[PDB]
Amino acid sequence: MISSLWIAKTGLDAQQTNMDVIANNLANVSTNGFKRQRAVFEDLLYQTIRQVLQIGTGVRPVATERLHSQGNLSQTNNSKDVAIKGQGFFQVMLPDGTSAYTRDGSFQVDQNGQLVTAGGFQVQPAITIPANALSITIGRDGVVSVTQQGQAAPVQVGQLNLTTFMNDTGLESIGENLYIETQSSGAPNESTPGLNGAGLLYQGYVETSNVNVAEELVNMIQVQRAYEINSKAVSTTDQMLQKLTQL
Amino acid sequence: MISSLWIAKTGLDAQQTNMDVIANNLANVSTNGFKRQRAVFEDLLYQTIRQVLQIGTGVRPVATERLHSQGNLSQTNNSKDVAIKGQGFFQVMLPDGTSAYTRDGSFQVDQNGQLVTAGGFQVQPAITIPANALSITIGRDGVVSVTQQGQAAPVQVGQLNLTTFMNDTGLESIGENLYIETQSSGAPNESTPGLNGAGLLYQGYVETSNVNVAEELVNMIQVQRAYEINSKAVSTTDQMLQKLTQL
Amino acid sequence: MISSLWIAKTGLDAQQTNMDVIANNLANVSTNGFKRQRAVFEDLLYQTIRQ
Amino acid sequence: MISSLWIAKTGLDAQQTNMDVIANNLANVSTNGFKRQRAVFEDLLYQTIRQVLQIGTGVRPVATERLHSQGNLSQTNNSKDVAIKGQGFFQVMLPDGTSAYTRDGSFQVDQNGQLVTAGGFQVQPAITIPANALSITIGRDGVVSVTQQGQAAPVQVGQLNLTTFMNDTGLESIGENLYIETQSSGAPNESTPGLNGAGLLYQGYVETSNVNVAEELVNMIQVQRAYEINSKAVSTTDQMLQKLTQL
Repeated sequence: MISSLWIAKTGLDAQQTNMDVIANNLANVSTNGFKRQRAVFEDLLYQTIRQVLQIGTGVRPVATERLHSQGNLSQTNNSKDVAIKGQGFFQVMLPDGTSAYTRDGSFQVDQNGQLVTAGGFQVQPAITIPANALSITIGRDGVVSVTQQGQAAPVQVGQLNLTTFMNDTGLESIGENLYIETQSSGAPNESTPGLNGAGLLYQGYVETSNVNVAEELVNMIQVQRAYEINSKAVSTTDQMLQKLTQL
Repeated sequence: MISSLWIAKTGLDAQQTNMDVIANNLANVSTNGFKRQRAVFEDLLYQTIRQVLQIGTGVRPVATERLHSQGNLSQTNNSKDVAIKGQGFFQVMLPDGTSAYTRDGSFQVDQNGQLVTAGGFQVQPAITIPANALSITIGRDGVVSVTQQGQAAPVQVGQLNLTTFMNDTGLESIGENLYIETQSSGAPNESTPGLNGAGLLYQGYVETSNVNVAEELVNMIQVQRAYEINSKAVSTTDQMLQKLTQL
Repeated sequence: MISSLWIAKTGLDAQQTNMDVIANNLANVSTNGFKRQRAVFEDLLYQTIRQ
Repeated sequence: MISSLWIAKTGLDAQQTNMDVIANNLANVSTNGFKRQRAVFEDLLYQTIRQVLQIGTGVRPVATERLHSQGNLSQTNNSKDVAIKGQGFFQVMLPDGTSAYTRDGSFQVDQNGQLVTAGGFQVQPAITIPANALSITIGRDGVVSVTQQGQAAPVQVGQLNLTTFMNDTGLESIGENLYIETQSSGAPNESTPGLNGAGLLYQGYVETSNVNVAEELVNMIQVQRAYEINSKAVSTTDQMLQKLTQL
């Protein structure tokens, strides 16, 4: 009755949410530095009547759980492309003054010669970009050691450190592969790149998504199948309902 | 339901836009002084319900992002062909009075003896072209030091400077490999060629497109494959839809 | 999946860059006092999960 | 049901990981001093119910297992190229102060006249490189017996020993054909080259990868075929699934 009603309901929304999770987890290929999520089906409190006579409740997905793994990467060969071998996150300023974190390989200049990224999102710490800076020879740990015209020297026009945290599951994607520090994110530490969990700067390259598709295509197929099996359970429930409202 | 609907929609248009981007990025070989674009897939705001129970949205391509790299170049050996070693952009007048910028190696004369390009688009600054000017010995920095008939001297009949900017991503192709100054383009500076980021004049030659094809052919293949995988996701979604409208 | 995608990508661009390097290294005969270049294929960081 | 689901899953990821392993094992030709890896498919615990009524689980790849064999080598004839006949590993300093190990044949000088390699990675022990050192006559066991201008003698400007270990499978490639001592790597011993497993210095030459391709091309073909056969197993499983959700 109401038992099969709510049980079919929670199986329906569990399989629906699983379908939406893997559906959003297949379309996010070529998202830069991306870590993919997945739901975990878990029960609820059971209800024992007598020592063992229980009831049993719950098939619930708890939450979508991230997978912080370095995905595929591409050899792009541009000075405005920097990947990070291993871990360590970037630190860039949002234009409202707040910070941001990412794994990005696409940075630009504004009209006023500052270093920004993603079409005008300034870095942390900020770097002014000249026009006579011919070559851009970036050090592995933030040393923006460019060479200007008439200046035959790798002039360090900027120094950058990498921010590390304690639980990157608490970090949340806040729009176009950006992250900010949350409660469960951990404590920030812009340590020197190459130490304390931070990687180094690979100039010329980008990071991308850790999206394994064919495994999650099998997951799509089996979640569709379990959605249809929940539909079969609803069909049997409503067949009993119509045969008993005939009764 | 609507979740899988919009998710399949944005994966569909992301892969479609990627296919169109690489499709337009393969046909533009032999375009002179050309810098090729590419889209970047990026998420949107996620939606946390509880400290970590999120929702997650976005696979969006942000924009097509240019790659300002010197492509292939050809040895053409004509005085109306001038390439630029390195950087520095040309400055030519549009016939409505406005300026234009390019990396061109094909310039002409009008009926009235002025220096134009691309079939009647005047240079900046303008140069009058005589008829007794036998040889055209162009200096490396705009010195149009031609030698006229009866005048055994490299008569400088024109001086040209090269315009530099601050963010060439803001420059937009405004028709037949032309560019004009935009907001994000940077500040113009027609400095002497050979300094402040400007190159020199290579008389006899042209610049061309930075189009790497086989890498982007692999990109075409994988975007076709991901388009088909999004089609498989739509197929599973609609199979659940038809089996549940059977229910 | 993405693994074979990027692996085929970096093998493709490595062999392409090698082809361009030897291609530019064969046309530069009779260049005066010239010293020729060559690329060196090298790995990246490996990723150990367990000893 | 779930049995065929997880069995198809582990066969799918086993064949996928095998495909990625041989795919990364075919692109690493001309990597210097390289030893190639390979996965090993192995079962899990079986589950006997009665003395023999078992269940049986596992097709798992355990890990990628290196093959420490000397590959192909090339006659390069440069004093900055040194191969090692047989075994024995180099010892070079990483710029953070830590050591490194390799089989390299490409070493350089810095701006400040020290001996480095790979574009500025100093050797262990460090050697200062003069400018009047005309010829570089390297001894077979680290004797950098160069001859300086005005000094008609093989002046030993450096001595080098070779580091040996106990299990080179524990050594891990830490970026651009470098290695460092790990737990399973063994104990280091920079013995004299030519003894205790160490080879000698072949000035003029390099070592390279032990990549046999056509055998591993047959491996690529058969892993593709077994991937398709796992796909056939998934197809039969889902055909039973759809014919039984018809039931």
